[PDB]
Amino acid sequence: LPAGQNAIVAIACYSGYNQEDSMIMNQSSIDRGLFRSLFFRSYMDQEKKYGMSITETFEKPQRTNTLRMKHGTYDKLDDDGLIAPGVRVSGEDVIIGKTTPISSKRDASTPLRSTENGIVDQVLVTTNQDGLKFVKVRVRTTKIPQIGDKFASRHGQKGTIGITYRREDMPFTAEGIVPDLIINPHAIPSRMTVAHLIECLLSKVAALSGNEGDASPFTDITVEGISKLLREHGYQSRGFEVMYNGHTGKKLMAQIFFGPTYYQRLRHMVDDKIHARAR
Amino acid sequence: MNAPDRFELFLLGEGESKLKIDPDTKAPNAVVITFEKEDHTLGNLIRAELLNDRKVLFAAYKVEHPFFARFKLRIQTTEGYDPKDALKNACNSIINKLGALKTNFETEWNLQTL
Amino acid sequence: ANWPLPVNIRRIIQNAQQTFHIDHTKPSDLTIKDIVLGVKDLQENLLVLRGKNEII
Amino acid sequence: RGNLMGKRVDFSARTVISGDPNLELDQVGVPKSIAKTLTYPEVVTPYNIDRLTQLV
Amino acid sequence: DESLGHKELKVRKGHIAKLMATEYQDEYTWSSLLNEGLVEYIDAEEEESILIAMQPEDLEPDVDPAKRIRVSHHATTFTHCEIHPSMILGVAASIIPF
Amino acid sequence: AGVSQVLNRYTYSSTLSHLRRTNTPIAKPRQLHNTHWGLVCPA
Amino acid sequence: KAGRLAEVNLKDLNNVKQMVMAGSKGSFINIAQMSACVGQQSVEGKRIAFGFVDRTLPHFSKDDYSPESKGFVENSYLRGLTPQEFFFHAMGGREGLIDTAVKTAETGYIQR
Amino acid sequence: SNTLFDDIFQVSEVDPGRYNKVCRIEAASTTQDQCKLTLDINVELFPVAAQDSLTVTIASSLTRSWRPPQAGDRSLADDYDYVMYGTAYKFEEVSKDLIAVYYSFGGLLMRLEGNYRNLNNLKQENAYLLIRR
Amino acid sequence: SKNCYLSEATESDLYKLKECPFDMGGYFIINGSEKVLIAQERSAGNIVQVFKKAAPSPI
Amino acid sequence: KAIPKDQRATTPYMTKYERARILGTRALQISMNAPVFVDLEGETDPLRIAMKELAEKKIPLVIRRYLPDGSFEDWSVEELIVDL
Amino acid sequence: EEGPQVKIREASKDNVDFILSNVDLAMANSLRRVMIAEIPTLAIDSVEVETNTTVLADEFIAHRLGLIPLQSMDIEQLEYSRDCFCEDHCDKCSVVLTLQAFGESESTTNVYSKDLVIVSNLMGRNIGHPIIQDKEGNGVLICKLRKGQELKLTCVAKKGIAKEHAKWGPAAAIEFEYDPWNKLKHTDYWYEQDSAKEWPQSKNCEYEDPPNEGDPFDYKAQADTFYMNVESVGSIPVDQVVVRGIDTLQKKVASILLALTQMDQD
Amino acid sequence: SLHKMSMMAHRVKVIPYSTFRLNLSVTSPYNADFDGDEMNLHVPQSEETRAELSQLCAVPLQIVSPQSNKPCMGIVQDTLCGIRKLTLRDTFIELDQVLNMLYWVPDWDGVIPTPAIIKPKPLWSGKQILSVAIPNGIHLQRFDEGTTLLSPKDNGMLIIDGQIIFGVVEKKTVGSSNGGLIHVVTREKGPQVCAKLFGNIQKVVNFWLLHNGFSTGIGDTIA
Amino acid sequence: MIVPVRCFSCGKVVGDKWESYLNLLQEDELDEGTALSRLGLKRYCCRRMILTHVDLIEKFLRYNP
Ligand SMILES: [Mn+2]
Ligand SMILES: [Mn+2]
Ligand SMILES: [Zn+2]
Ligand SMILES: [Zn+2]
Repeated sequence: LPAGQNAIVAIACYSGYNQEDSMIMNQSSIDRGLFRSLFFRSYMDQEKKYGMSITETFEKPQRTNTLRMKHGTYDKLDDDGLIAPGVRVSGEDVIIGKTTPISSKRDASTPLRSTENGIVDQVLVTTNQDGLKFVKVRVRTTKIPQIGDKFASRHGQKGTIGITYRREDMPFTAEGIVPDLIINPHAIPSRMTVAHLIECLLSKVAALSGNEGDASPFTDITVEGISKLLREHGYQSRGFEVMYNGHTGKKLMAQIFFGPTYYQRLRHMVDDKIHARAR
Repeated sequence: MNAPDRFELFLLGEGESKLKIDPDTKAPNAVVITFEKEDHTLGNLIRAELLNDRKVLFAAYKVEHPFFARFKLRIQTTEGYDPKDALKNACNSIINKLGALKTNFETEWNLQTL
Repeated sequence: ANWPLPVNIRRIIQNAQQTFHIDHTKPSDLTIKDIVLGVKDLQENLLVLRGKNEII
Repeated sequence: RGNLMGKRVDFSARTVISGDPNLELDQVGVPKSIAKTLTYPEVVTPYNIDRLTQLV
Repeated sequence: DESLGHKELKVRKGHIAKLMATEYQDEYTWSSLLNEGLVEYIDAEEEESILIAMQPEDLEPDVDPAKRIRVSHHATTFTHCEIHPSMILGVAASIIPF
Repeated sequence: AGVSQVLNRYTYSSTLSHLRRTNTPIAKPRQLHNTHWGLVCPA
Repeated sequence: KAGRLAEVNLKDLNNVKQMVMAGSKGSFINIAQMSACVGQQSVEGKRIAFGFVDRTLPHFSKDDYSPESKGFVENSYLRGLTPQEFFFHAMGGREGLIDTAVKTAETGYIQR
Repeated sequence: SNTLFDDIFQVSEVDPGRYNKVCRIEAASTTQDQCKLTLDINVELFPVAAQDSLTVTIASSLTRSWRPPQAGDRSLADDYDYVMYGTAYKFEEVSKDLIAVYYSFGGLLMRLEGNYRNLNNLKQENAYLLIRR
Repeated sequence: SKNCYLSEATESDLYKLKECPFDMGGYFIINGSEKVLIAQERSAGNIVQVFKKAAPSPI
Repeated sequence: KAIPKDQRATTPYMTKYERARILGTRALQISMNAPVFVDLEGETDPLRIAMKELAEKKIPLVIRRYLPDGSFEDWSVEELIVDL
Repeated sequence: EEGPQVKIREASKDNVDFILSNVDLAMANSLRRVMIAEIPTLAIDSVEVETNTTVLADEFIAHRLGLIPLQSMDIEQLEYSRDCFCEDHCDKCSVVLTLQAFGESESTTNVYSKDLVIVSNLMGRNIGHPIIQDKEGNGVLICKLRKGQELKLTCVAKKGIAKEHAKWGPAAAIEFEYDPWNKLKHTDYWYEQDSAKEWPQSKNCEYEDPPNEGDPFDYKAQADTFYMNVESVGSIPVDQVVVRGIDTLQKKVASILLALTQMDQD
Repeated sequence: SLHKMSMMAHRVKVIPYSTFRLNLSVTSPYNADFDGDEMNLHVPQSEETRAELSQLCAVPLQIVSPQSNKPCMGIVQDTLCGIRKLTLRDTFIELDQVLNMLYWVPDWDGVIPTPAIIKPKPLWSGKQILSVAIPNGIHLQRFDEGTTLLSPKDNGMLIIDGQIIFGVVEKKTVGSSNGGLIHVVTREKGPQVCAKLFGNIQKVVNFWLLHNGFSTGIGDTIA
Repeated sequence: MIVPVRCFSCGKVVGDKWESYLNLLQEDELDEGTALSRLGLKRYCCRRMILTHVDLIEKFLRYNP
C-alpha cells in the first residue's frame, strides 16, 4: 500500500521557476497520470432528533412558505432527495436534499463544498440504533497535479509545483529521457539532506537493475558502492547526466544530477486554499 | 479551473493574429514581431536562420513568460533591407532546408530494411 | 572608523569625477578659499532643525 | 473588539505563493480566478468610460 | 553458556532456518525464540544492567574509506545484542531511506 | 485527556503510526532521553 | 579543522562550493557536516549526559567518557551515522526543535 | 583615425590560475626596461606560452551598435589575430617616476607601465587591443 | 482482538466481510468512527524517588 | 494655535507622507471628475494626473502641519519643495 | 541533396535511430520538439460510461482509454472536431470506439484495447484501430473484471496534438545528442579527478573522430551532426513521425509566410 | 507579518493558473518560500488608499530598509548563483546568445555592445552583458582581502558608468549587502529604476542560467 | 491500481507489457532486471514504471461488489 511514486527527478536550476522550494513538474508526465489521485469526500446527513412529528425528509424541495434554500441547484437530486451515483456534481450543488418543518419547508441540506467539484461515487442509505435514517454520499474527484500542489521527497523537504513544462521544453538527457520533476540545487547544502541524494543515486541503480534498492539505515551500503553499480550500468557514477536544454537543443554547460526519487503527493491542494472572500 | 484550456497553446482564440509587427523605436531598421500561439519550436528556429543572413544586423527572440504561448522576435536588418523581407527570406530558407531533409529522409528511409 | 552616516560622500565625489570627466593630469581651477570657505559655508546648510533661536 | 481583531476580511485573497522569475520585482501574479473575485470600485469618468463600459 | 567461541548469540543459523522454514510454509515461532531463551524482553529499567552489542558482529573476538567509522568492540561482557538497530525507529521514520 | 482519537487513515503507514503513538500529559519531558533508545522512535 | 580540510579541497567546479562562493544557501558548517565530521552533538550545552547510570547508552560500559560515548558524531552525513551517532544526533536534534519551538513562541510574544 | 601604442613583448609568465579559458600574461618589453605588461587573455582563442613574443598594438579606431561581417570584407584594420576592445579604467598611477595605465576588456584586465604615454594613450574607453602572432 | 470476529478470520473470511485484509486493528469502532486509545504515559507507582529542592524551599 | 508665515521651523520640503496624501486626496478628486488643473498630455489615470499636477506645482492645497504642542504651520503645496 | 542530411543507423517499426548532419542545432531541435509536441494523431478523447461495475472509477478508466494509442496513418484524412463543421463528432472528424466486457468466467476477465471496436464508418482510412504491438494480440490492458462486473463504454477518438495532451504524442522517447567528443566544449565536464576517466563515452563517440590534444580549440566550429533516434508509440509508423515532424514544421513556417503575405491586402 | 517589509504593495499582473506569483527577490522581505506558504493579497478600495499603498508601501520604496540601513531585498538563489557564474572571466558569450540576453533586458537601448573580444570570434564577456542590466552613471568600488586595480583573483568590484570593469558579481555586490550595487543603484538612480534592475539582472542572468544549467549531486559532497 | 498504460516520463506504451512481465517472472523464472530489459524497457524512466508498479487491482477484485 505505497504512498507516492518514483519521480524522474532532476536537480537543476532550470527556467528559474523552481527557486525557493518550488518544483518544475513535467506537464506531460502529469497527462500520462503521474501523481493523479482520487479524492473521496463522503458527506453524512441524518434524520430528526426528538421532535413530536418534526421529521426531516430526504426529498426534492421546490419552495413552499419558507423558501429557505441554498444557491446551489437541486436539478441533480433525485425524487428521493439524493444524487444517484454517476451524476457529476460541482459548484455548490445540493447532494443530500433534506427538509424540515419547524414550530412547512425549511431546507437543511448538505450542499457540495464550495471549492470542490466531483462525481458521485456512492450514495448509501442506512439505519442507526435509534433507527434514524442515514445517508452517506461519497463524491469522487480526480485530482491532477497542478501549480501549487505540494510534493515532498522522503526527507522532510516539501515543495510545490511552480510550473509544469511539457516534455518539449524540459531539459532532456542524451537518452531522450526527461525529468518528471526538476528541483533546485539551492535546497540541498543547507538542509544537509544527503539521504535524498543517496536514495536518488540508489533509486537510479535500482531502476536500471530491477533489484530493489536497500536504503535501510545502518546497512553497509555506501554512496561509493552504489556509485560503482551505477558506473557498471554505464552512467556516470555520481548521478550526473549531460543534458540538453529543451528550448534550443543545446547542451547544458553543467551536468545535472538525474534520478528516480520517491516523491509523495501531500494533501491540502491549491484549490482547497484559494479562498478569496472579497465582499 | 484557472488552468487555461490547453488548445490555447497552438490555437489562436479571437482577435489575435499570428504576427503583430511593431517598428522597434530604439534602433534604425529594426522590427519586433509577436508570434501568437507559437513557442521556441519556431522562435529559436527562425532566429538562427535570421541570424545566418548577413544583411541582418540583429536577431533575437524571447518568450517572456512560460505561461503564455507567444514570443517576440526582433530583427535589425541593414539600411534598405526590409526585416519583413529578411523574415520572408529566412522563412523560405527554412522551408527549403526542411524540403531537403524531408526528401533526404524519405529517401534514406526507403533504403532501410525493417 | 566606520559609522552609519547619511549621504555617502565618497560616492558623490566618485560621481563628480565621472560626471565632469575630471582628469587627474591638469591642475584644478579651485581656489583654496573655494574649498575651505565653500565647505565651511556648506556645513551651515545641512539642516535637520530650523528654529532660529539658540537652543535649536 | 470582534471587528477590532480583523475578522471580516474584505477584498482580500489568499493562496499558495509560487516564485516567478518573469514578474518584475514589484509585481504580484494574481490568478485570473482570484482577480475575478476581488473588485475595485472605480468611478466612471470620461477618462475611463470606454474601458469601464468594456468591462461591464 | 556457548562453549565453541566466546560470547556468542544464542540464536544460531539453525534457529533462523527454522523460522524461515515456517515463513516459506505460508512451526517455529517468535514464541519459540522466547521459550528457548534466545531472545529476551528488556524494559528500560532492566536495560540499565546489561551491555548490548550493536551488531552481532560486535561480538567477534584496510577498513573501507567509503564506510562510516564505527566504535571498537572492547568487551567480553555483552549480555545482549541488538536484533537490528534500525528497529529503534517507529513507523513514520521506518519509511525514510537512509 | 483526549486519550481516544480518530484513527488516521490517510496512508497505511500513517494509520500504523497512529496506533503506536504515545502521549505524555504535562522536569525535561520533551527531550529525547537516553533511556528511550529502542522503545520510542528518536525521529 | 576537519571542516576546513574539505572546504579547501572541493574544486571551483564543485556545485556545493559553487553556491557557497556566490552567496546562495550554504555555509561552512554545511559542507563541514556533509563532507568532513558531523561533529559533537550536545544537549543543554553539554556532551550527551549519562541517562542510564554512568553511561549514555546500554551499549557502552559504565563511566565511558570518550567522544564516541558522550556524543561526538565522527562521521559525515555522506558517510552515514552509527546507531549511537544516529540516536545522539537525534538527541541534539530534538533539543534543536524543542527550543526552536520555544524561540518561536517567546519571540512571537516579545515582538508583540 | 588613430594608432596609440606599439611594441613587441617578452612573455615572462602565463598564469592559468583557477581559470580554464583565461590566462594572465606578464610580458616584459623588447627595447625599454621600463615598459611592462600584465594582461588577461582568452587562451582558448589565442594561446600564449612563456618566453613568447607579442606585437602589442593598442590603437583606437577602425559607438553605435556593432556589425558582424560586411566590414569583414572591407575595413580590415585587423592585420592581427587577437583583437580585444577595452575600457580605460586607467589609474595613471603617477607611480614614482613611471606612468602605469589600466584597461578592462570586459573584465579581462590590462596594465601597462612606462612614462612616454602622456600624449600616447587615451584616458577614455574607446581603445582596442591588437596582438599579431 | 480475541473477542472480535476478524481475529479468527481467514484471508477470504476478510474479503467476504469487506474488511481490508491489510487492516491492522488496534482500534475501536464507535458510532462508526474508528477510535484509537493513545497510549498514555505516566510515572510508575511503588517507586521511591528523591528530589533535591530549590534554594527558596525550606525542605 | 497657528504660526505666522515667517518663523516656520518646519521642513520647506514636502514629506513623503504629505505627497502620499496630496496625491491621494488629489486623485480622489480627479477620479470623481472634479476639474483638473494641468494639461492631460495623454493621461487617463487619476493618480498619474494628480502627480502631474504636483509636478507642475499646480495643486491648490495647503498642508497643515501640527506641532506636538498643538500649534501649527501652514504650507502651500506650491511652497513645498517636492524632492523625494 | 544539399543542406540537411539524414543517415539512418537502425530502422524498425518502433525506431528510426538516425543522424541528422549539416543543420543548425536550432532546426535539429525544432524538429525534435515538433515530434514530441505537434505531430497530429488520433486518440480517445471522450468516454461515455454506460456500465462500469469494475473496481476502477470511470475517469480512471477514461484516462487510460485516452492513453491507448490508436491508428493515425490516415490522420490528415481526418479533421479536428473543432474545425469540422458538424456538431460535436461525426465520421468526418471522429472515430467512435466501443468497449463491452462482462466478467463471464469465475477467473479474472482482463480487458484490452483489442476489445475496443470501431462503431463508426471509417470510410476506408486507416484510423482508430487500437494499436496492438504485443505478442498475444491483447494490446493495452485497460481493466480487470471479476465475475459479475460489467464495463460498457463509448469512446471517441479525436484528432489532437501532444501539446494539447501528451496522449496524442506519436513519439515515445526521442534520443538526441551532438558533439559526443566534447569538441565545441559546449559542456564543462564535472569530475572528482579526471573529466575523461569518469564520464562514460557516448553511443556516438564511435561515429566521430576524437580530438587531437595538440589542437587549438576550434572556435569557428558550429554544431552540426545530431545523432537523434525517434521511438514510436505505435499510433504512427516511426518513419512517418520523423516525416510529419519535418512536415508539420514546414507547415508552421508556411503558416507564417502566409501571414506576412496576408498581412497586407485588406 | 513582523516587519513593514512584509506588507508591501505590488502591481497586479493577472495570470492563468491559481497561486499568487512573486518575484523571487521580494522573497526575504516577506520571509516567504514556496513550499506551501499562503499569502494574503488585499485590494486597496479607495483612490487615496490606492495612492498611499503605491506611494509608501510600494515594493521599490522598500529596497533600502530602515531596519539595518541597508537593502533588504537582494538578488537570490538561482539569479545569484547564476550571476557569479555568468560573471567569471572564463564566461564568454557567442554573438548568437548575446543577442538574446541583450534582447531579454527590456531596458536595453538596442546598441549591441562592441564585444570585448573581436579577434578570431566576436565574443562578449559575461560581465559585458550583465553590465547592460546595470544602467549608466553607476559606479562601485569595493576591495576584498587581496584586490588590486589588477585584482588577481578577479576579486573585489569596480563598475564604471554601468560596465562592471572587474570582480565576480555575487552576494557582496549583487546581494542585499550594505555597499552593494542595489544600495548604490537605489540611492543613485531612484527606487523604481533600481526595482527595474532586479528585473533586468534576473532576466538576463536567469536566461543565461537556463542555457548554462546549474546542479548539485552527491559527487559535490564527496571529499 | 493497474499498470499505467504509458510510462509517465516518455510515454512508452507500458500497460501492454504487464502480464508478459509477470510471466517473464513466474513461468520463465527470470529476475525483474533481466525481464524488464527483455520487454524492451531500456531507459530507467520506463523501467521504474513496471518494476515499481503495485497491482492493487488483483486485491480489489477480491471483494464481492
Ligand atoms: Mn525557506
Ligand atoms: Mn515555507
Ligand atoms: Zn465532424
Ligand atoms: Zn519512459
